[PDB]
Amino acid sequence: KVFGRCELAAAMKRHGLDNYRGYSLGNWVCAAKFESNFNTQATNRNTDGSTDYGILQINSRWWCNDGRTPGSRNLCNIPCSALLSSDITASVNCAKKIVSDGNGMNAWVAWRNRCKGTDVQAWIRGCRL
Ligand code: NA
Repeated sequence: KVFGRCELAAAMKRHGLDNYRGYSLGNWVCAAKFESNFNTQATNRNTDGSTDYGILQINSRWWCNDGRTPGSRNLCNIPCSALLSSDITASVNCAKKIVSDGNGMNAWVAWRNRCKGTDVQAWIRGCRL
């Protein structure tokens, strides 16, 4: 399931992301756009033994358990399966932890390299949330 941009924006806002730890809603929609093109089923399996999962491409080396990633670390305390739902509950809850347990949204390579320093509110203005 791909989300439409404004549908996702509304869902993210209704899960508390608009201005979360200083990141306006547009940051999160932009991150999703460039991490996964809004695809809840996106998966990127890596040579280090980790995999990036779901709409925010959260990486299994640190944040979720998929039963096979070296170190078996799970800082969001979720199965990586929960990051592949059209239910964004786990992706949102885990993203909040990531931003609190580190150097903010720099955890997301696509945010850092595509969304940072831009007018990220462009991604949500037309939704009028
Ligand atoms: Na893991």
